[PDB]
Amino acid sequence: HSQDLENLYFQGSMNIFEMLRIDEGLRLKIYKDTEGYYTIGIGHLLTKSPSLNAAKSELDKAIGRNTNGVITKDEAEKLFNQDVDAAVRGILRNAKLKPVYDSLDAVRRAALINMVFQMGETGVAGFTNSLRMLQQKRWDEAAVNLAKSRWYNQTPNRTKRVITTFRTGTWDAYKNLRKKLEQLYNRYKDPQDENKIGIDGIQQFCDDLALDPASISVLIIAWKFRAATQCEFSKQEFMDGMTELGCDSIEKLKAQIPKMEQELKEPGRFKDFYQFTFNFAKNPGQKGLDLEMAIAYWNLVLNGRFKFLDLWNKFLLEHHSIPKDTWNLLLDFSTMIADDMSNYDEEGAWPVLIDDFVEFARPQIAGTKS
Ligand SMILES: Cc1ccc([C@H]2c3c(C)nn(-c4ccccc4)c3NC(=O)[C@H]2NC(=O)c2cccc(C)c2)cc1
Repeated sequence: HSQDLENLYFQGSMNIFEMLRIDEGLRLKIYKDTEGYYTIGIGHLLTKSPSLNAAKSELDKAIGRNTNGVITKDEAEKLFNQDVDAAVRGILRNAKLKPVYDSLDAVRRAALINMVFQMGETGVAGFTNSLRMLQQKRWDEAAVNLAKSRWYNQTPNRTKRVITTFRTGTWDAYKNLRKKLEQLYNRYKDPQDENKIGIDGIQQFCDDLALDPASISVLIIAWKFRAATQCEFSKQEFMDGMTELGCDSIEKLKAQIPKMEQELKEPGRFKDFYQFTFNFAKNPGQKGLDLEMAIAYWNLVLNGRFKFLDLWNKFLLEHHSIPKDTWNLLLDFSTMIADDMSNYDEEGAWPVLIDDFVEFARPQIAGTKS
């Protein structure tokens, strides 16, 4: 098959795909990008359709099998390589980019393609003076000039690596990044399971970030790392998260935490975080969340947000598992409910648990009015 990666085995193992895996990151399951559009792989837009089945249909045509929204890294590379071919075709019919592209060695061409993936042809073509420097092989001067750009300010760590690639014509920046992340991961990894960071590594991670392990900030990090389950941090999660956060160091991750916290001031992002917490907290082997665990995470994530949290605890501690829908709807309840619960709609198909809670809160609500 034309797309078989075996056709690239004559190349180096470092390539544009591995470069963008580092710089942009790789998603092997369909997800919604920034504009809400179904995407997979390295930034491969599947469709602007709101229909996930439409996205899966586009993915199956592109991959050539029934994927059900999940692909392998190799399949993602094949998708990416098609996108690279298209980007190269575009470069080559761009009067402003073709001269420099033709002039560049293969590694520096990858750096230019990286730029085109990030900012598009018109964006890259705006770098007239730096592109001339590159075309003249004035590498250090190009590097200096590119670093003065807004590009650098937007994505300093990626941009630094791309610039280094222009400067050196080598993959050093990517080798160095990979090694940095490997060596940081190795600081935290479970001595008995190379594939995860365990409790002790998470403790060390928190210590290195000067975070109380029981703080919401730690759960916020897990959320940004799309961690699957509490008390584990898989190698994939760690690497993917550091990539997506643009961090290759603990200092950089530390500087990112307030930005993740700031993201939560958006109710839509807080809802995402809130819903994330359910699957994260739940035992993988279980379909629902143990009430005791639910209470613990509710108190972490809803304290200060859910005005009846204290009554909710009292209610639940008198109760003798929580399904995802009930977890989710508690936030909806929290958002709509009047300070005295007078606007509860019993016919709103709330969980029975919430119906019962509204009934339970009656003595307290009556006492307060008294
Ligand atoms: C040292 C350490 C701190 C926190 C935890 C969990 C945990 C546990 C076991 N109770 N727990 C909690 C529950 C309610 C209130 C307060 C804390 C939490 N709060 C979460 O962030 C938990 N976070 C993770 O596992 C986890 C996974 C992947 C990446 C990252 C960065 C974290 C375990 C170990």
